[PDB]
Amino acid sequence: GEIAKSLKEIAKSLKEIAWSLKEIAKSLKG
Amino acid sequence: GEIAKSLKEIAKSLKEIAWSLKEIAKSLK
Amino acid sequence: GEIAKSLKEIAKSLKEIAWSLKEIAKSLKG
Amino acid sequence: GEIAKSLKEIAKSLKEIAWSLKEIAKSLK
Amino acid sequence: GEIAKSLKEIAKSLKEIAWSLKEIAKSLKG
Amino acid sequence: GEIAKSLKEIAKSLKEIAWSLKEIAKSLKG
Ligand SMILES: CC(C)=CCC/C(C)=C/CC/C(C)=C/CO
Repeated sequence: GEIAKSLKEIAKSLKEIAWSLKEIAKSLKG
Repeated sequence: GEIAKSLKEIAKSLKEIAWSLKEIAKSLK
Repeated sequence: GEIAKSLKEIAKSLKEIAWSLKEIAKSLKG
Repeated sequence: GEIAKSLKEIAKSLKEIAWSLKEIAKSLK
Repeated sequence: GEIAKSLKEIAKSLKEIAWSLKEIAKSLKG
Repeated sequence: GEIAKSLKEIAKSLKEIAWSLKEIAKSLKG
């Protein structure tokens, strides 16, 4: 349903955010 | 419903946040 | 209910966070 | 219930995160 | 339940995230 | 169900995010 759909959206965005933050963390080493 | 509306609202900001962090990740390379 | 109330709070905070990250992204371009 | 309790904690933490990100934005100006 | 269990994990993670961002904010002052 | 699955994904992502932010905080000290 709508809630599930949004949660999948939220889950996809958090995966992207995690990836970007991993990238940032790697850059600041360095 | 309200939860659903809030969840759509929640999903949009996280897209903005994801984009900004992509930009930030790009600047820092 | 409490859950809805909390979700509206959560939504508001995420808007503040998104805004701050836009600012941060801008500063780091220079 | 437990879900409601957790969401309140989540809201509280997001307020803290928001405050910190404002401080971070100020520093980078 | 499974949902409640996940929310506690999420709540725990957000506390850690808040803590880390506070440390980051402090470091960026000087 | 799907909601629980998404929340597990969300919980997993926030753990990653928390971890990356610790790395970033450590780096800014340093
Ligand atoms: C509202 C529920 C079910 C999950 C929301 C999780 C969430 C709002 C995480 C935000 C993490 C964040 C924006 C970090 C920014 O550095």
